[PDB]
Amino acid sequence: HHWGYGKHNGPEHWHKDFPIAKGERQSPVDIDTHTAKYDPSLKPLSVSYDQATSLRILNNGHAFNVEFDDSQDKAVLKGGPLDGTYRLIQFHFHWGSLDGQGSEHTVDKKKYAAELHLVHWNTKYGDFGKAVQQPDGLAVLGIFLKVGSAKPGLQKVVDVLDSIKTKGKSADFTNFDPRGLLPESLDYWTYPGSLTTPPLLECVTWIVLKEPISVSSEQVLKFRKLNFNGEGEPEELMVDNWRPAQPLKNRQIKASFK
Ligand SMILES: NS(=O)(=O)c1ccc(NC(=O)Nc2cccc([N+](=O)[O-])c2)cc1
Ligand SMILES: [Zn+2]
Repeated sequence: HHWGYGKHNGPEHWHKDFPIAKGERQSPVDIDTHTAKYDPSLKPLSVSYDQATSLRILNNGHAFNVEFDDSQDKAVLKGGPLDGTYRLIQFHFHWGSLDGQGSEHTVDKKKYAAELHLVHWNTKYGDFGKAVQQPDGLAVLGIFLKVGSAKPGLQKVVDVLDSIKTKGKSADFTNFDPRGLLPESLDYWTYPGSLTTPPLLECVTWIVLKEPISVSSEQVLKFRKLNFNGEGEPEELMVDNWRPAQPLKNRQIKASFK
């Protein structure tokens, strides 16, 4: 509630409340494409979202989350580097004030305009709160966004943002199909990392897709009209809610493709 993305509470301050900010497996990272190792034993990713049940969209003061019913195996991620079944609980984005920045992961130091995170937790741990305490508790599928053509599957999200302008606002958001947010290819890089916001827990297997999706200038402009603040507090536009790349330290990024 103290932390954020401003000059006085931004990523460079987080370590004072959350010392794991300087830990051994922090995210995001830069993905050096020439140094990533193809790993022929990585299985294809299995994204099974056909029974997904979205419930609600919420402005939480740092981003907006579209939440799903995760009380049964309705939308799950399996395969790739993962063992077992991971259930979709929410997705959200990080984005910039300018098209030239906004993603958390970078690719050969390149920043994308935004980055989508589809967050899943390992069902062997029973619930999300237990999963985040485990080194293999979460799998987050990260997808880069660049500005170009509109993404039709994103539009329903863009159109509800006026109803959740400020922190703490939520709206019903049922029957949304997250398959409309995926690129054509599921080729990916993978490495062990962390949540990219406090509490920065080191519980995530990151799976970052090689192929970005394109969204229109009008779509990302609507992201930038959201507010970090609550209604009746001074207006601060919700932009640049991304953490910069952290040191790779003792990790190797693996690639599913060559
Ligand atoms: N930026 S990220 O590393 O992908 C990230 C992913 C997940 C979280 N945390 C949550 O999803 N927390 C949470 C906790 C309770 C309930 C729900 N939810 O219903 O969406 C979500 C923080 C950062
Ligand atoms: Zn995120």
